[PDB]
Amino acid sequence: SFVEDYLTKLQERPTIIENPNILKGSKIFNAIYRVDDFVYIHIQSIKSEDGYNQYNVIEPPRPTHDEMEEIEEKFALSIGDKEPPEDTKEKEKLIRSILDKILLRMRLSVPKEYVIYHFIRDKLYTGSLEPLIRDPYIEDISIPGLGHVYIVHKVFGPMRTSIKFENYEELDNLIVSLSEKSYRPVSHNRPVVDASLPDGSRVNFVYGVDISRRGSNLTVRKFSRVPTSITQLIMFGTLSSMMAAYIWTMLDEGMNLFVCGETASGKTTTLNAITAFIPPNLKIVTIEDTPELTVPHSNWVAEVTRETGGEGTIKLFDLLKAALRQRPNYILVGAIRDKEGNVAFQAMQTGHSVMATFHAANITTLIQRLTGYPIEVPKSYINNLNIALFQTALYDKKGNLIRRVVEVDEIIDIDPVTNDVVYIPAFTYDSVQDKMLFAGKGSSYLIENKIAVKRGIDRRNIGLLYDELQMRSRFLNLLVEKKIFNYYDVWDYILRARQMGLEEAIKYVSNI
Amino acid sequence: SFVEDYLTKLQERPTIIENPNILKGSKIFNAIYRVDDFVYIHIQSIKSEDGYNQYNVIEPPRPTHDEMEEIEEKFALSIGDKEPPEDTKEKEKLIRSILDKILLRMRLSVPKEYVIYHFIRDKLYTGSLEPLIRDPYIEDISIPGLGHVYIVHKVFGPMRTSIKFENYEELDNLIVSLSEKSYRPVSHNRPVVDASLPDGSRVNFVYGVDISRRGSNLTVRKFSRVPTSITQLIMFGTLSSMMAAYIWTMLDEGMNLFVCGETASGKTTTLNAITAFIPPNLKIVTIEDTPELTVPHSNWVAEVTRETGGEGTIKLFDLLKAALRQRPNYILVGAIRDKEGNVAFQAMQTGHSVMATFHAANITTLIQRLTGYPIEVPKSYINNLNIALFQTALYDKKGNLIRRVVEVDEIIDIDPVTNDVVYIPAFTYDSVQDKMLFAGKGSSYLIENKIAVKRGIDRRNIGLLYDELQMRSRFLNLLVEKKIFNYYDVWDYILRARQMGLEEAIKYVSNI
Amino acid sequence: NVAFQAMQTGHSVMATFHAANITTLIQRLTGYPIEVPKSYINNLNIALFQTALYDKKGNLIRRVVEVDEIIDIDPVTNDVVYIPAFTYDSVQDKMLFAGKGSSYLIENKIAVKRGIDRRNIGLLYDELQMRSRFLNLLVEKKIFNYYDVWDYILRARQMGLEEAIKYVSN
Ligand SMILES: Nc1ncnc2c1ncn2[C@@H]1O[C@H](COP(=O)(O)OP(=O)(O)O)[C@@H](O)[C@H]1O
Ligand SMILES: Nc1ncnc2c1ncn2[C@@H]1O[C@H](COP(=O)(O)OP(=O)(O)O)[C@@H](O)[C@H]1O
Ligand SMILES: [Mg+2]
Ligand SMILES: [Mg+2]
Repeated sequence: SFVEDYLTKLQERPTIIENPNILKGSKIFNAIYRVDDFVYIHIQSIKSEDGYNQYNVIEPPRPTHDEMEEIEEKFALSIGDKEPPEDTKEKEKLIRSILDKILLRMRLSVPKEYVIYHFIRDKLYTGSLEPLIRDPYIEDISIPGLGHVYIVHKVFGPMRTSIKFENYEELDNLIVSLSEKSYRPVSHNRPVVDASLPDGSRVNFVYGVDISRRGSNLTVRKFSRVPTSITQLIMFGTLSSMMAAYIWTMLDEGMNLFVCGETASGKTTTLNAITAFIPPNLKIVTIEDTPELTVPHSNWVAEVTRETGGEGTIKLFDLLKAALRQRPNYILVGAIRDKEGNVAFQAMQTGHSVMATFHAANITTLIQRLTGYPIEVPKSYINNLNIALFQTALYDKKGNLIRRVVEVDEIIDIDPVTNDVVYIPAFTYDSVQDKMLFAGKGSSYLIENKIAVKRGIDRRNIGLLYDELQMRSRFLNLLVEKKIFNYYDVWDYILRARQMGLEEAIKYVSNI
Repeated sequence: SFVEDYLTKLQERPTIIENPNILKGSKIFNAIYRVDDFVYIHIQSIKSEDGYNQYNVIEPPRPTHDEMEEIEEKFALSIGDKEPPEDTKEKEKLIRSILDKILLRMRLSVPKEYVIYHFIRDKLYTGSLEPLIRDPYIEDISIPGLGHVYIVHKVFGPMRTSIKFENYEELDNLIVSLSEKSYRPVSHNRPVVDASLPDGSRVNFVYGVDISRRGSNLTVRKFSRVPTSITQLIMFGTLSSMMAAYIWTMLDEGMNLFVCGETASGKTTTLNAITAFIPPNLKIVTIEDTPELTVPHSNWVAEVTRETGGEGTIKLFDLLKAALRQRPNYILVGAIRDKEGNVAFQAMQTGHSVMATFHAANITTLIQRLTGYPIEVPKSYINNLNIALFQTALYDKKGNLIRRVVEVDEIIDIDPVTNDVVYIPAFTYDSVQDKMLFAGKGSSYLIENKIAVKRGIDRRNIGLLYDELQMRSRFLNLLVEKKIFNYYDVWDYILRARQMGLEEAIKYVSNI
Repeated sequence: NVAFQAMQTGHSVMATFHAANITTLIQRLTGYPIEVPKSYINNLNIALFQTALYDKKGNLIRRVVEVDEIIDIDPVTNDVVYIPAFTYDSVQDKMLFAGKGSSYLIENKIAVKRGIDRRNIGLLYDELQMRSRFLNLLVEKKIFNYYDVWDYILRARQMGLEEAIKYVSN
């Protein structure tokens, strides 16, 4: 068969899996896995001098150019007047039929099925890129110009694929047909185009050698349908169970919270994980430039921006303004860096809860950038933001990149005398022991001065809040210990905890 | 009956109740309350796993799809060239008649009265959302995308209803159809629309999967056709009786006044309330992007902008220019933001009084924005605007949201040494004691340089003006004490005060 | 302005800019039409300055005259704080590592990422010295072609510095 045909020509035969997660940290490998019928992936860890491992795409052989052009011809002549009907799925299963009854009397080189696959892949889908689209372990796809297609793999990082573009014309035809298929055709007049693929991936096209001098280029950004969960983050060591419990307590009470950090620090991942702590019967509105977030709540409005060059442009600013008319309980802003930040604080000021990510290493930098142009949050408004957490990518002792929350700050106010932010570090990070340090039971301005007054608690009864905090930490630990990691499983158990109560939920989980 | 039918399919029967107010606090129940003769609501005390109570709409059964198609097509074939009348009642009268003719000769799968309910519901009203609109216990309605319609119920809080939208295009059609019925169609170019349903409920639309990625979404917020009155605003603490008396005095004398603040600070609400102070026999032209102002005056031109995506588009600017030829006494502009601001001041310079809402937190910012791009009011004309009030949202000590007019400024001049506004703060606010402060006696330039001169009172009998002011404050305080809060009742009492004098008015209303 | 937007969204950036020194650079970055607000200026970490100078025979040479690390904003003056990591001694025609042992980017960015205490910073300066040693060896062996040099840098990435140094030394 086509796989074994490939698989026999290899000097050293690759093993079998179907999930390269096992290889995490394995710097040596030679494996092959399924994607679809007609698509297998052979990953081999060569000692490539420029540090790319190999990602080999295994597809059915192609009929000769002559066969195709003959099949194209005979096909084009059919359904002439006839219009290609709307629906994608039952009107794909039509092009099939027509293929059969023009192939059934043809002497073909390769087996028909394999002819079918290539005809369909190129006509109805993303052609040679389709295996990469179909592969759930790929996050970025780049065709920078002439040469190989490059990807970023979640396990392996950047890899070089076996797919190769040798001429400008192939490249052009790819960018043109895909952009047309995405209903946003490129032209020489407007050669730069952003669009969505049917699977929801985002694609950027740049068309014409006069603009992309190594040949027309594209970039596909794919998004995970299943976000990393809060128990995974705890297991990774990125947050402690107590820290996550603290966040849970705060989101349960509608606190406003920014997840901050600099390049690739994991802000969006942490944001998506802690979203599971927002009470499940509430309305969440997400507003993003890029559709990265997946919210488990049923009452979830998900909005994205649109840039048209002028008329019809919809910005984050516009969507946050509209969110004030949408009765949200939480507004989640993908990332703040412009005037939408001002509207976000006005949303906080008028009874709406907000979370967002922001690119900044520490609270001083965060406040300076929020109060500066272009965001222009007034100092008198900064107090609306209750929690700023900062995380960063660091190396561990083995040289591996890890992500860590390095500080969690409770914002109290800006000092009128000094114009400096008054805040309390709720958590800090000890890099030596690799542990999150909790400031403790007498430490939280938010618990004592905000929540206590909210939940109608007297000072004598303040320990009951710290007690529930402790119980939440216990529950999260038990989830981790029982290996409850999948985002939706974790959501289910959070919901269970809310339904039966923490004390009883802990007993239930203890006995799995 | 359609209801009794429904009950028989149930595992166990719910108790019939007059209204859900009795179920309040409780959580072990099972009830059916009546909305219309066609709408009964079944409420289930057993939560879903995500903590939503279930709100089940009991409607009469629908005709088959082919029956409905047959009816629509026949309805369309009758009358199909003629345009329907604008009057909603006459419209419905016509539709029922025509419908009665078509159905008379038909053999229906369900009773006639049921076909009629559903036809009228979908054609004239809000379709499957109509039961929610008609239930007075519904506060908010959300369709966040594909899935159920979610609501906020006055008794039960968030609930999941039995209404579902499972098809992108059907959801698009709903948003398009409802926006068209709201007199403000969405388009792909302008996919975000704020408007009001025919019943007066505010609605926000977001159109197209390219912007709302889980499907077109909407939010309905119910609330009185009766606008909040000035006596209610005093009782809320948003402004004092003296502040209202001041504004009343100023509008009596044709002063120009902007209501300023951030979004959702309550500016439109305050403008609508103080409009009741404009003398009753005057011409009012309102100019808005969507109607919010409910003017009680008889001589009221209500104009609204229009976006067509091409020819026929009419903006605030165009309407404001036309107002110069319409002999209004007051022009009320819903909000001023762009070059229409310049025309508003042209209106002032040609003898028309103007009020508007504007986005600015203080007088300094207001003047910077008026004089800068794109408004560009020349500096020497800025003092045509007499009064700016600034309103903001805040939290009190308990954490409750409140809205307060925090400053009232009289605009005197722009200082040529150099370009700073000369103004007088006639009122300010003490945020600690939550109190409004008057400047006050012999502080107002407008009282003692415009009104006194017109009157024409000497600088030593100026007490007469401040006595009329203290007088108006007492009358307003009296209305609050006697709980005269309804907008139109307050209007009547104001007109009554005009038509027998303050002294006689205070003394009257003291009795009740 | 968009280059700074790119830094603020987690993309690294390099660029050339026509300016003689950090003061001029910052005036131009913060002024019209670039208009980067001061609070974002320190997204740019390093500014290097290079000039055409005359040699003693009156021919043109190019020299890096300063390398500046951009730190943050001074709370008293509202000015951009920077420290020179390198300066140029025109009389000896030598680059001075003025930031040696006191570089902000080395201690507060690099060292922190590596979890290296303020008291073990010497390890980073050791690694730097080995990098320099390697670059000298390439020069000594007349490895000048851009692609040959690129190959050796990659060889150093692979294999590691110490034995790349051994291989080059031969
Ligand atoms: N806690 C973590 N542990 C390990 N990897 C992570 C963690 N958080 C994020 N990542 C990975 O790091 C990269 C950047 O994550 P992202 O959430 O997009 O960061 P940012 O939002 O700060 O740009 C992604 O590849 C993501 O899968
Ligand atoms: N003084 C007030 N007190 C309490 N609620 C108010 C007040 N003014 C307005 N609101 C409510 O606040 C919300 C925003 O009001 P609106 O007048 O539309 O503000 P803006 O015009 O500034 O956007 C509305 O739901 C309205 O009912
Ligand atoms: Mg308004
Ligand atoms: Mg990011």
